[PDB]
Amino acid sequence: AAGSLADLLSDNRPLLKDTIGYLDVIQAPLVEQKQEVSDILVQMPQALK
Amino acid sequence: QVNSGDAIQRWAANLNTLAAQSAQNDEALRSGLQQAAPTADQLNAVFSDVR
Amino acid sequence: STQVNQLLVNAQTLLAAVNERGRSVSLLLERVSSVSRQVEGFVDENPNLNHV
Amino acid sequence: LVAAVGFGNTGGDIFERGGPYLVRGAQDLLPTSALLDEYSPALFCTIRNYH
Amino acid sequence: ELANALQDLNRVLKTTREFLDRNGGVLTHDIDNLEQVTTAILQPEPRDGL
Repeated sequence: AAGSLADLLSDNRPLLKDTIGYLDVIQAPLVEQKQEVSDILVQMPQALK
Repeated sequence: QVNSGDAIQRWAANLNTLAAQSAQNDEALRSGLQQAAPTADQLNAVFSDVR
Repeated sequence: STQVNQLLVNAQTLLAAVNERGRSVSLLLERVSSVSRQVEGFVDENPNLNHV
Repeated sequence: LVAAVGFGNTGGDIFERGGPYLVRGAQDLLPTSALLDEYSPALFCTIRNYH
Repeated sequence: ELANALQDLNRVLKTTREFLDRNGGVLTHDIDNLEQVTTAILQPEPRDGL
């Protein structure tokens, strides 16, 4: 298990770093506009019906 | 005992090497035990939360 | 003396069972040091992980 | 030692229940990951134009 | 073999302790919320709807 974890980290450290950065940049507008997201999620089912 | 003399010489040298390495890192060993006491408790708490 | 004999024979049995998996046992220390270094590097190089 | 007992048991039960699921999920994610990677350029402009 | 192993074990124990103290509550909260939303959207009727 120690070897497997060390290998996984050594292989996926840069990709996980880039994924963390891109998740940050994706989620910053989502957080800054959370009220709009909540409102449209509340609004959609009645419109769909 | 005589038939294994090369074996006992080898494990004596290996024990000497291991003991010297452990003795030169006595403080690191102490700090390792001290920090190892609660980190497993932290990990158990985290896992039991997400169990 | 009986305790000494049983001690020696059980030590032989235990050591044989342990070093049967010699390939993994010999690499135990190297693997634990490597995973320690990898975890330390992963935590060190992503200081913005908490914000994410 | 006692903390290691607790941590090992808890982590072992967690992994026993949620290891096959992760393995087969990461197996089934390969085609859809390739699919989403192929249609990367049709994402930014599509979102911008719909906006 | 042993000196580096002990030193790196000490360092990784310290790093794991700090990382857990800093991120555990938020990580567990994220896992719980993800579980709740996915279980909500994988109910029978949402399943056949999807």
